[PDB]
Amino acid sequence: YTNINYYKDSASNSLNRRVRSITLGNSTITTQECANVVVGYGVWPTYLSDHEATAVDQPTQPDVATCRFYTLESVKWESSSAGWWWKFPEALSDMGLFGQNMQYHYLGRTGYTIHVQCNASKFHQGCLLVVCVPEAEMGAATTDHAFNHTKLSNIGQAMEFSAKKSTDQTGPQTAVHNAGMGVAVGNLTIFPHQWINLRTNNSATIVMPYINSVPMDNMYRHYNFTLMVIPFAKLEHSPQASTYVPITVTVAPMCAEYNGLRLAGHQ
Amino acid sequence: YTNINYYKDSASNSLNRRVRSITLGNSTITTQECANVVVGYGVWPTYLSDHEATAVDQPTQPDVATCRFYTLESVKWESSSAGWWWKFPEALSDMGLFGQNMQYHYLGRTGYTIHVQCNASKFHQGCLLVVCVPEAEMGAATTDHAFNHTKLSNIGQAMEFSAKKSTDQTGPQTAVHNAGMGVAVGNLTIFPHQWINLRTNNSATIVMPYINSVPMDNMYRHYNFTLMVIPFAKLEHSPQASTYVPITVTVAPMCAEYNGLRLAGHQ
Amino acid sequence: HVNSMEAYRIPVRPQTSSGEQVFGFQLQPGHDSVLKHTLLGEILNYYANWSGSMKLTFMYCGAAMATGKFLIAYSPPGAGVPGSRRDAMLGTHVIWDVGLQSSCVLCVPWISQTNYRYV
Repeated sequence: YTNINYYKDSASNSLNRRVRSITLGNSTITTQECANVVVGYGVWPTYLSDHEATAVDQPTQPDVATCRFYTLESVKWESSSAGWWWKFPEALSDMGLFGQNMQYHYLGRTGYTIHVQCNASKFHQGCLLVVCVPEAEMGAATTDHAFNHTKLSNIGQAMEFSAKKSTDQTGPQTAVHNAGMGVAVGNLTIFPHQWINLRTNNSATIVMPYINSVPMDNMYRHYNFTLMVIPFAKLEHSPQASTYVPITVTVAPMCAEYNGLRLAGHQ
Repeated sequence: YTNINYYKDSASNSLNRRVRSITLGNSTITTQECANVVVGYGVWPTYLSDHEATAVDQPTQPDVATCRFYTLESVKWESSSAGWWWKFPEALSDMGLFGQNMQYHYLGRTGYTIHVQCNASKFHQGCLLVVCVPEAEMGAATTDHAFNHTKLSNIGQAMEFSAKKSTDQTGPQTAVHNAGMGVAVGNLTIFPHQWINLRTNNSATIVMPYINSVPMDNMYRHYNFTLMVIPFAKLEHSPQASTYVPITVTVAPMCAEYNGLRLAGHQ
Repeated sequence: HVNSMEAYRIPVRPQTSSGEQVFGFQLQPGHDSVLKHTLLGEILNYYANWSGSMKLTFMYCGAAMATGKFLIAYSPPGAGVPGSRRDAMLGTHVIWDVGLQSSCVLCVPWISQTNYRYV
């Protein structure tokens, strides 16, 4: 442990040894019954600082027009239903003045808040897993073959998993127990997640920051994170109960900045 | 002069007896040769205060994306050319993220800066009049007949006057010496104006505030002001000189606010 | 024209309709074959990364009695390339009169997602 340094470089060294609502814009969701709000990796979504921001152009922050609650589509929960995934910000690419700022700006940095809501009765049973996965590079269905950009994510459409495996020639491997990444689906509880147990929970609220290796990135060729809703316990009821149990996703961008103003994309 | 008041109301009373550039956004015009900048009725364009703002929704101020220099089309100055008029904000209704904020917002308040540029040589002669007329209710060509909304102003197209009178059945009276308002065209020097004398001037820069009876108004059914470019001395040169002398208009919104966020207009 | 002095000789002329393009190139110093063999380009080619703002300077070598304006515009990568004066006015631009000044400086700002760009 003499700890002397012969060379001049650092890389030449040795090893180192109820009523709780959210009012975003002109929009209000309601409620959490004083339950819980999962926030990211413990980090609230903030703006860009000056140690960051390699760009020299001045940022565009609308703060009201783009940062309100955008209600996505509604999907149908069945007994033989495997799961769904939405890839962001592709799912918000056409909604309001948020998707309009994306076309005129080269870079873009934003955080989100995800509110997955699915109500039932006391006589329904089931359990969902709502998980937000950053950088989910998915595997193709037919290996050694490239696959299409409209099979990964359409514009705001909920791409769904499958109970069996997928033999498609141009899409991703949608086996739900491999979760599209070749990984065990029980181990997706590292990412910011929350369960929806139909006997006690009724909702899930995740607040994700901007997680990327660069401070600002183009949002038309890079999926920042995907949102996977996978039921682990399947929906079961009596045949006299209400059979249509829908799942609505409501998502809202938080602290959105843009840079590089030019004409409309995205060629 | 006893000055006593018998009644309790106020309305029941008696009578009362070089290098000077402008860098707006990512955009720079150049220059004025230390000449002049005409500003409005002596009033710089500002935001809305709290004595005003009858609306309760929070305003949307983008400040970079919408408030840069937008270069309109180029028109051709000839000898037998009467004039032109652009009606605002209809002329900026399709340009950039300014025309995109108009579709999603009910109200809108903005000021402008108008930079009309037309260069020539020392051997050309002529004089333009660049005037900004608020609330120019124009008269129809065929009287007792209603006239179309695309004859008053197309989207950003330069509607032109005529040397003779107009016998149209669905447009405005475009006699240039009556200036479309039934008024003597020599008396349009009340409105904020600036001459372009081709021997000394080369440009004109007008900065107009928001002039309206209400603090915020819908910008898809009301023309706030029109911009008239009328040559008083006609363009003359030798036949060996350059015959094509164009006129370019460059305009930029200043301190634009919006309220009433809803879906896209304008039905 | 690269075997003569006409390679440095960007031509302008009186037009018939305005808004037309004068020239145009990509902003790839060290790789694009316009600004590759310049003095900035021969120095980046000894390297494999560059970063910072470039400065373009013009000089109108015309008559002393001619007058006109231009629209020199930089556009961020995004999508795609502008094909009109109406399209290349939304990006970074300046307006340069040749009756007032003969030289115009356009500081091309550094907009990127990364800290460096490959040569």
